[PDB]
Amino acid sequence: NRKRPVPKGATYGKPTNQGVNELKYQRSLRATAEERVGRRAANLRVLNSYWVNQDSTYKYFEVILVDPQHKAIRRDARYNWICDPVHKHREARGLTATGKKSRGINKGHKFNNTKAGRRKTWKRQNTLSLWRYRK
Amino acid sequence: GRVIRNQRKGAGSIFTSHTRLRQGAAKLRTLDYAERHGYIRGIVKQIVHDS
Amino acid sequence: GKSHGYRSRTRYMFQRDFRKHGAVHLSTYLKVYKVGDIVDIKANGSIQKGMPHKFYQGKTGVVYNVTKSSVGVIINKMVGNRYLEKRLNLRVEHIKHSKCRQEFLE
Amino acid sequence: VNVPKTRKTYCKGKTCRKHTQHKVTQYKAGKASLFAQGKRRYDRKQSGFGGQTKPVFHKKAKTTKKVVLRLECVKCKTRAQLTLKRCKHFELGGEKKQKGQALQF
Amino acid sequence: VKELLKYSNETKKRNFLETVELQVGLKNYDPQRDKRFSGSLKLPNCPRPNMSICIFGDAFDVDRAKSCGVDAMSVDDLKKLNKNKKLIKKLSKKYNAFIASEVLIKQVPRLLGPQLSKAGKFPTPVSHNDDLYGKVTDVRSTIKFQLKKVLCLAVAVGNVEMEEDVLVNQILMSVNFFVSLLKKNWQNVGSLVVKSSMGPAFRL
RNA sequence: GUGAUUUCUGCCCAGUGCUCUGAAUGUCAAAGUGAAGAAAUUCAACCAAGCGCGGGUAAACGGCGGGAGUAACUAUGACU
RNA sequence: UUGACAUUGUGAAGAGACAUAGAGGGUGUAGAAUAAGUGGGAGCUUCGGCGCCAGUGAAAUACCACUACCUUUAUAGUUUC
RNA sequence: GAAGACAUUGUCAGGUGGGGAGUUUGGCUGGGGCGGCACAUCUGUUAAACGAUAACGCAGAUGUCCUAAGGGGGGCUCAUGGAGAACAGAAAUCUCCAGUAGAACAAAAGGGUAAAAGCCCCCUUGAUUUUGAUUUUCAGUGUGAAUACAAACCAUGAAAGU
RNA sequence: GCGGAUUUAGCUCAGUUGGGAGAGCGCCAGACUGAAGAUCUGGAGGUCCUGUGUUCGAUCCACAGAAUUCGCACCA
RNA sequence: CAAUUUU
Ligand SMILES: [Zn+2]
Repeated sequence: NRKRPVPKGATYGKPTNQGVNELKYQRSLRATAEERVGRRAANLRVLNSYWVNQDSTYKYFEVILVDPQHKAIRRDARYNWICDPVHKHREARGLTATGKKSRGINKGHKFNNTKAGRRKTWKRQNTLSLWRYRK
Repeated sequence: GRVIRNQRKGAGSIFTSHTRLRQGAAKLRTLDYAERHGYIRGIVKQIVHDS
Repeated sequence: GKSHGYRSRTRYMFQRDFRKHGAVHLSTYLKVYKVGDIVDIKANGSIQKGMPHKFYQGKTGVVYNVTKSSVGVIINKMVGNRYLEKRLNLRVEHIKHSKCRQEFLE
Repeated sequence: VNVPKTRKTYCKGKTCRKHTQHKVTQYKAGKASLFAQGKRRYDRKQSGFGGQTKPVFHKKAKTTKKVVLRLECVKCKTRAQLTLKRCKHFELGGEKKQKGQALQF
Repeated sequence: VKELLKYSNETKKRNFLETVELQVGLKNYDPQRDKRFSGSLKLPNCPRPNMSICIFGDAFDVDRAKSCGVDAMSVDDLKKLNKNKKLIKKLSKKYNAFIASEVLIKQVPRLLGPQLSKAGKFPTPVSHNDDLYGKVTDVRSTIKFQLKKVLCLAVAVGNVEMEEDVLVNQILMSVNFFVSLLKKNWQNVGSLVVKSSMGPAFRL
């Protein structure tokens, strides 16, 4: 479990946030096995990743990843979305496999408040629209 | 309150031991083969003051 | 604390008006109360079952319904700016007929 | 206060609707509670941090609690209630108090 | 069930060696506590009789003792004052009548040790006097139970065959159930053993 | 924690705090086992640490009061 | 600080515990005996001993039909330290 | 070399924890604090002869108790005083006469009561059930409390009734 | 609230088939010694917290109550 | 094993 930094365990707030030692870190444990690959393999692109082993305290993942600028990948049209620079670091902004379930996006009645990304569907309904010819 | 003065000690801030006149580590040799199967003959050179 | 009981500060109004002790005189049970009649109120401390309140003493009202020993009457009472037609409920001993509507009747 | 048994009174019923026998008893709360809506809407708020959401009670002032005796019919075997007012000591048995013979200081 | 044809078909026939009257008895297993809640109670219905050999200490002197003469054993009067103090110690069944509704003055001295006292544990002045003739000689437990359990009767006559011990056994099954709570264990009767006098041991 | 030297450091461990290699069910978590029922679930037993129990502890926190009777006239009480 | 679970793999011995079989004994009186049971009986037996219709004791007295309470014991089946 | 599936590491559960955090710590008050409750109630009075009314004014009380001390019916005279009868006296039980209440009615004060509402017997559970109206406090809100019914069921009495 | 624990002549141990209220200590008497002392014995006290069951009968096996603590929790 | 007083 993640615990927040908080020098010598002081919260400085109302007691609902006072507890320290058992926070949860809402992103997955796999998606933080992708950033620290991605921020040293900065020129590569990561397509997806998976699970391999679990000892006492490590949970190994084995990330597969793609060269965008390789000359066999800029041609050979099965994989010409990776060179298109909209997918520059498509793990750090969360759009990989766990970037599309821990971010929360699925169809349905029980994936509702995170159906098309939470922050868009927060600031679109507790805005208030005012027309010219107010209704 | 404050951190009382046996808590601000254990941080290495100013309470680091004064280490200018310590001549060296007062500790003896490790087990070579020549120590647990015979003898090797040492010779004292000088006696000093380790401050 | 303070006295705001149901029959507080009314020592002198429920005495049965000395040398007039004993039970009720039995002309009070051989007398009719039809609806529309006009009556007064005078409380007797003989029966502790159906007094009018401390306030409703010596005031005149019309009756509106009757039951086996009961007469409900209408009294106007004020609160600052208005009157309200109260609708009380009394045992029939505490009531005399108001002898004021003969000199208008006759 | 001394109360008897056998309490012959009006059953609620649909069978008799009439004065029948009622052998009285006296009840406590039974099982306290579990999984009953306002208990597990409450364990949702206790779980986690903060602690002691809904008000605990410290200022007690009473001494007697309102003995309530539940009836029990013997023909249709239903169960009605009634409440006596507050008393400190309450039995359910005998000593039909005879008049003032036995004083003996 | 305790017999479909299990262990009560063949072990009843080569014990025709003691010609003494053979009735195999019965107990069961029900634990209880130091209270006296629901033990040896619940007078059951056993239609097959005992053809018993005991005495009846009758208290009935109406001239329907014609009917008590053919339905009972010993016809006494109400001179019970001085004799019956420590006399009967082997007595199974007694039946008395409506004249003795208050004449229990001189039976409670003797009914303390054999313990068939005329309290609510042995109610002999029975109102209805027509059901209480034929069945009631049969042995069935009407006693104050000792500390944990007494649940007894004789199973059947070893001489009298098994014509009704597949259906009266089913109402031999219903004794201890419907008054106490389920503090009683389930399957009180289990492995059935038969020994009147001659039978060996067998566990079902 | 007291504050050179000299000379002393009296009595009290019931309260509070600390400690102990003492013994029992007296209470005592989740998990685990067993019984019922068709299950969710209920009930029971085992119930670790710690409390509790008993001891140790004042250069540990601290505390140091009363009341009777008794000595040749009183008085006071060495004494119980 | 303490316990549970993973971490975490392969063994022997000891000791209980648990049921499953079986086992022996067991207080104030008497009855016929160191009398802790039951509903009852009156006989199978080398005895005609013990019973009973006999005494008396809270009790009925040979037999458990089923165990009350033991471990004191024996083996494998459940595991546990 | 040690040590070894015990430790360590992680999750969950109990215990300890002013080290640390957040907060709170009433009100009325002849300043405030202390004292008290005048912070809900009730009785008599100050209250100024309808009603309403104050002060940390006055003298008191409440946070209960009751199988009867409730309900009904029948039946008796109370506290005291005079007069008498063995022990019997200042105080014992029995009797006569006077006896407007000077006694009693669970609990403070005030009202009330005489073939009773006091005391002695007999029988009982209306100390039920369904909802409404009404009076006092009131803003004419609620809670508390009480009055009079209707629809039922019953208890007592000879019934009227209660 | 809720589960245990104990109540004994004045006080403390007693007391467990259930047959037994006993010891000690407090008032009074006898002994002992030449006598005073100390020491010895005796006189008496008891509702075994109460009520009901349990049983031949109970402190003893229970349930309810009164009192005394131990703990353990805690949405009006 | 323990033993106090006798103007
Ligand atoms: Zn009914």
